[PDB]
Amino acid sequence: NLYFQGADSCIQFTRHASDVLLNLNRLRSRDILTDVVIVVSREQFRAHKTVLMACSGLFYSIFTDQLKCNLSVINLDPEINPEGFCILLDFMYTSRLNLREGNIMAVMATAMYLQMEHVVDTCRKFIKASE
Amino acid sequence: NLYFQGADSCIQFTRHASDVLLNLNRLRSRDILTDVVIVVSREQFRAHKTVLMACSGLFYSIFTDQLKCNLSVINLDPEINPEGFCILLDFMYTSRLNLREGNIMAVMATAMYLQMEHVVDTCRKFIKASE
Ligand SMILES: C[C@H]1C[C@@H](O)CN(c2ncc(Cl)c(Nc3ccc4c(c3)c3c(c(=O)n4C)OCC(F)(F)[C@H](C4CC4)N3)n2)C1
Ligand SMILES: C[C@H]1C[C@@H](O)CN(c2ncc(Cl)c(Nc3ccc4c(c3)c3c(c(=O)n4C)OCC(F)(F)[C@H](C4CC4)N3)n2)C1
Ligand SMILES: [Cl-]
Ligand SMILES: [Cl-]
Repeated sequence: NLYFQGADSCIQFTRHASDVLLNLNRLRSRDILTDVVIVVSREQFRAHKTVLMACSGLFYSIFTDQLKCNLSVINLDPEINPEGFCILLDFMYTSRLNLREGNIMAVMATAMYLQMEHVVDTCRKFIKASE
Repeated sequence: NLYFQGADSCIQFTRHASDVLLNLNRLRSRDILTDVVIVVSREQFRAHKTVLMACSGLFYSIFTDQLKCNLSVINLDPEINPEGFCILLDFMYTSRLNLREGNIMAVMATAMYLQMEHVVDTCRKFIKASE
């Protein structure tokens, strides 16, 4: 082996990062050490600010702001689709994007708003493949 | 590609977990949203509780405790070697363990205390290879 010699001196553990991400998603499911509620229209999503910042240019800008870093509730634009945000929040914590014909437009618009560039590029490529 | 078809329905992003871990280590280096000081003898190490819990059976037990989850300072056993803790803290945030002849005993004892089982097993195998 579960480890290898890295390019540098250190031994590297193959599944470390994905196992850490799995444990962070386990904490999220159990509502452990969650420190923010993201409100999208009617819905509320509990999460860890550090995970949101690590996965979004918008959350990175918000939580690096001296004033907003201390907020426990963040309201997103009411035009953001809650299902699209939920798919992207799941992706942040798992590396898996449940992209489908019925949700791809909402996922793309939400990823543009959240500043998740590679997800936007992937959504554009899948849309382009159908036209 | 930077994505593939996963075993399940979802598309999976190959470098997502290690890129998230890199961003969490960037936040740690800049002291952004760190919420705990770990004290080992004289030294102090700032970190994110969620990362410590995701990487240690001891931190998982401490921060799931209703009383200790709210502590901003955690003092480890004064017999814990600060350098060994520093190597393991770096490993938690990077997946890379800087294991060497001069630090392997301290890294192993610290990983046993912190409940990082695979790191203990790896330390034992490297020690066994020299005898
Ligand atoms: C000096 C500072 C200056 C800062 O613009 C950058 N850096 C940075 N440092 C720390 C953090 Cl927490 C951070 N967050 C951050 C910022 C922008 C991001 C993504 C993440 C982000 C993005 C994305 O498109 N953008 C634009 O894609 C969505 C994603 F989930 F796949 C990724 C995850 C895999 C890592 N995260 N970005 C370095
Ligand atoms: C129902 C709950 C019941 C709980 O014992 C388990 N689970 C669990 N859920 C959430 C978390 Cl945050 C968690 N943390 C946790 C607990 C124990 C651990 C490691 C991590 C841990 C360990 C380790 O040996 N142990 C014993 O190795 C050190 C490491 F950095 F490589 C890993 C990192 C790669 C993931 N983390 N463990 C599930
Ligand atoms: Cl708000
Ligand atoms: Cl203490």
